[PDB]
Amino acid sequence: RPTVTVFGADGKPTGATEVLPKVFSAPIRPDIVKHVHTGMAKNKRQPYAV
Amino acid sequence: SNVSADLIWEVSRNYNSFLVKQRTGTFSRDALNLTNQHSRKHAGFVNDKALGIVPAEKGVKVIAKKVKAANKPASSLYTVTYKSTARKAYKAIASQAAKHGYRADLRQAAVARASAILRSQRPVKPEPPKKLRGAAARR
Amino acid sequence: MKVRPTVSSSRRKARKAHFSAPSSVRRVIMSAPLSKELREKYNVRSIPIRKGDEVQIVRGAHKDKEGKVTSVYRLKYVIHVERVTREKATGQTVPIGIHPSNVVITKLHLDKDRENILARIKAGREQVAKAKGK
Amino acid sequence: HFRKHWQRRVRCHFDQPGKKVTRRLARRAKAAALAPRPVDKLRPIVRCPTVKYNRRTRLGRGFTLEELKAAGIPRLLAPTIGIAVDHRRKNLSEESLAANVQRLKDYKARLILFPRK
Amino acid sequence: RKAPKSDNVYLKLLVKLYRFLARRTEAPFNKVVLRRLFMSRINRPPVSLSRIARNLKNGNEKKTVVVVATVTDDNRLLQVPKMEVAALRFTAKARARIEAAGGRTLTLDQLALEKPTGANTLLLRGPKN
Amino acid sequence: IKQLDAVYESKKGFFLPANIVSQADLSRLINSTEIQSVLRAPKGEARTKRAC
RNA sequence: AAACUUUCAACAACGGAUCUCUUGGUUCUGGCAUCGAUGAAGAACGCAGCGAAAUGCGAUAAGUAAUGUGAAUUGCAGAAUUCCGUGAAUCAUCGAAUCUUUGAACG
RNA sequence: GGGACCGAGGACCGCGCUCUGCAAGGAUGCUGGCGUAAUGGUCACCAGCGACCCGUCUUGAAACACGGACCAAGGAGUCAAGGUUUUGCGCGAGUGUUUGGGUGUAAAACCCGCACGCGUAAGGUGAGAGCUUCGGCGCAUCAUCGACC
RNA sequence: GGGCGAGGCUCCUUCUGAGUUCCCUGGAACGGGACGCCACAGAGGGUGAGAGCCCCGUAUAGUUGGAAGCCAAGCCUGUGUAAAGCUCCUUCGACGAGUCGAGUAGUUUGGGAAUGCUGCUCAAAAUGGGAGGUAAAUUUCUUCUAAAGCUAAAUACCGGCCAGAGACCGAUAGCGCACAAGUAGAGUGAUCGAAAGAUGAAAAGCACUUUGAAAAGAGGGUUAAAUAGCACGUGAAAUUGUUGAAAGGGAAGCGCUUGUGACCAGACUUGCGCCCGGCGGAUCAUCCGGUGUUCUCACCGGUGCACUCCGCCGGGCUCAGGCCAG
Repeated sequence: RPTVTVFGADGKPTGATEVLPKVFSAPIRPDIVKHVHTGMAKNKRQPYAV
Repeated sequence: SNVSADLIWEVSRNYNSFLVKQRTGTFSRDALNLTNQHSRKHAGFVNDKALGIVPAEKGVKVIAKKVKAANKPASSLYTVTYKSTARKAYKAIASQAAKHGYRADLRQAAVARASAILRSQRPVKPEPPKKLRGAAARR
Repeated sequence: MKVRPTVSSSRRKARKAHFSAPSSVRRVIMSAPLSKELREKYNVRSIPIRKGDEVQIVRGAHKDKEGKVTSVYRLKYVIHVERVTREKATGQTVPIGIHPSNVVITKLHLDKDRENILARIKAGREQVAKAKGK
Repeated sequence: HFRKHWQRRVRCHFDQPGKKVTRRLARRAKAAALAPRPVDKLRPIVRCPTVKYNRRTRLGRGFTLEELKAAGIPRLLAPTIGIAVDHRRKNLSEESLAANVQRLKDYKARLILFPRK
Repeated sequence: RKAPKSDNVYLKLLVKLYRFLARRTEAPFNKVVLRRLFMSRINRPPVSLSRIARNLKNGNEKKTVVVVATVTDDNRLLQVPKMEVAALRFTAKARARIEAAGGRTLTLDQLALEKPTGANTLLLRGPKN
Repeated sequence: IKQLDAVYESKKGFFLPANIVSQADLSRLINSTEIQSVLRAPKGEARTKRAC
């Protein structure tokens, strides 16, 4: 499993090392994102009517 | 894996933050783009191996991707500044692009980009005075 | 960012309240900053303008003109500094409306009420300065 | 199926999240008044009537007087210590009596009862 | 069809891979797989574990099972034999049941690497009706 | 980062999706020894000389 | 050739489109429960130094008392405020008053 | 032998011939004037030839009939519910969080305990895509003989 | 069991961060550049043009005074053979009438076992009455108690007192009404019912002179602007005046192609490369060390102090260069 380095408050590596949490290997599907994002952005709207 | 140059092109072919679209053609503002044209050949950020040339104070500044540091942006660019003669800059850039199998297709494009930057750094000739014609000349 | 539900971010309501404010509210809106010497003397940043004060204009066509306040015209959100005037066609001089935000108070008209005003602002400023300090 | 004047009787639930916040605040108000007490009342376990649902149990309205006496809880004190009482329900079987008596003894084990004054 | 109706990026890569294979090989296997990647979902019915188990009963064992569809699970099958199945998609239960038996699950791009010409392959389709 | 494994292990009725392709690098697949050994000889070039 | 008719251009007219703006509308959500014989809602007439309307008030009449703030109002004219003060203000708040003719309207 | 119109392509590759080469898979070579309104373009006009006023409606078709003084702005297949077909997406013998409850940076986003809606609880022969160790194996589907309820 | 009750919660109310630092344009910086600061506050608004730090406010914790409700640590007391919960039993145990119900008429419901209601005729019962289950052998069994009454909460809300918002409309739109709009006005009356926003940052709303009876005009002036003068931001078209050009023997307008006249956009101005000469400068080749990488390619520093390398200038030559042609 790949790993990722941890950085401190000064920007230098601290020697700590963590494992990539398995969600960054998920398929990248922009078509799913567009479909899901389109609906989720509509869920904030307020009604308008004459 | 799930991520490759082919995938990034598919995700980013139709829209990018670097994309400039007009009626006469499509350009790209990518710093690792030698011809500033939108294509898989020339999309530097898409490709694992790519080149880019930017002007310096005198000469050219060539940046190449490091394949073993794709996930470390601060240490992902191999940067060389060429401030010697133009011919020596062309020799290094072309060898940088073709002598080891690092984008030999970009050899001609890279040398041309270096030439344009060096030409653009040359002093500018003063333009000739404008000449009026016909009705404008008679008034 | 606004948090309290009683606060409103509406442009329509803010402009309505500002232009329809009563005289007492307009006095607060017509405040002016205090000079640097007065800041280190009273530990006070700003104070509502009034008639007796002496101000120095720091914004507008009147670059660095000094004078005493003559009128606080709260109906149009302007003050009248002395000798800051323009002549009409007839040659009669009329005052030029200067906004309090464009001036700085150099000398302060002092009375028991305004010493109370300055003391209350100082009390809050020193309270949080020590609260933040320790 | 719009043969009547449906347009004048159409209810839109645009206050669904607003009413939820109102309901959550009302529950918080009860906890504010009854600070250590729970905001609900203990309710018995009952069996659904129909043969379709008789294999499943749920919560009833209140405890029967017989099963309240078997637990050892007086009638007049039960509504006062947070127990619902139903004078209409009958036991009719030892199974319902035992289940709710055991429920009451479990409630008594977890109870903290303060002195009156 | 020239461009698939789907917006899946990975499906486009599969089409591009098999378009190259169909042009540069004489295997009719690659042309069938390419043409099935183009068609719609209703034209790609699911293939169940029961149906694939039937079709390798006689002598088609130790072969590669290829369906351009989704592979589903069937509760009627009690025992699942070891098999080599390559498909567009697998369900969570069907994939687990195949792996529990001892078989292996492949994608269509892995099939291209292992069997670029469809050698020793059993190609099936789901019930249209 | 540590919690990111736990949050996706707790979503009910959801597992991390399985992609329809295993390798996304087309250049590696096409230019592999397995594919190239079984290909036919090329039938032409990118640009063809026009005869007449 | 001019005049007249027509076309275009510049300038100028007629008219108020376009752009820009908005103390307005419209829709949704939240907290709360408060008209009247102790005379309501509505109608009328009066009241300002200079006011027709709108607005405010009722012969104490563009208002009185009390509380707070703290130096105005302003279109003009006239008074202020001593500012080291029960105190300006077409100020805000508001628990006390005045409150013409009618109107459920009641000699 | 005398005219006219045209010069598409852009390293090589070919067919060939009369081979130090060529008229053979598409124009080169030499020269002159000018280098600016000169070519070219836009307007207005004259000239030669050409050319019914739009729309609607009726009809096989015309014709009649109706609308048209001019300009600016506005101006007409939308929303909701219920069915249904096709495309994309998710999960798939299951699927649907959003009545409701729990968090929240508060009408968003995140999470889900119990019900509930819709659906679900094995042959012979001939063709036949595709594999083949060349002996054969045979998807889907159709035809026929079946088997079961 | 009664009476005080510190104090507390809710709501109003006082106060609480940081640039008006330098330069440029500008009538005016709130714009551009530079150098800073605050931030539990970079929501919003104003200030002469896009302001976190000029001003009001904004955020969090406090802090000043007040209002009315409710809670409440504690402190005084209590009282009368006073009230209350249960347990047991050789004693008792009252439960709603012109109301159910039957008949009939109208109406109503998905509901003639009348689904409910109402009117009329008759008019009850007490191991009673109502409803339901059931072929199960008789109408067994189940479940309630009508004709008296009270009660918060979850639910509705185009109205009342406010408050917060919007992928809404932007003055023929949005409510009829952004304005002294249910107004002006019409009708005997019930009722009907409009049009109508914008000078400028600031009136600084043109002193004064002159012509005119005056309305106004012209100078002069304010302003960044009067190409902003209250017939006031910007100011299209229809329609009209003047000036400039042109055409016109009973229509004009439209298509193709020249010509005339007026008016114009391009293109070009030279680049490249060789051979000499005058230079001005050491990023010439090589080698050494360090570093970076694509592990063999580079870059820095040194050596290389001149038939090598880089830029300029003065000549010669080649090639490529615009338009129309032979």
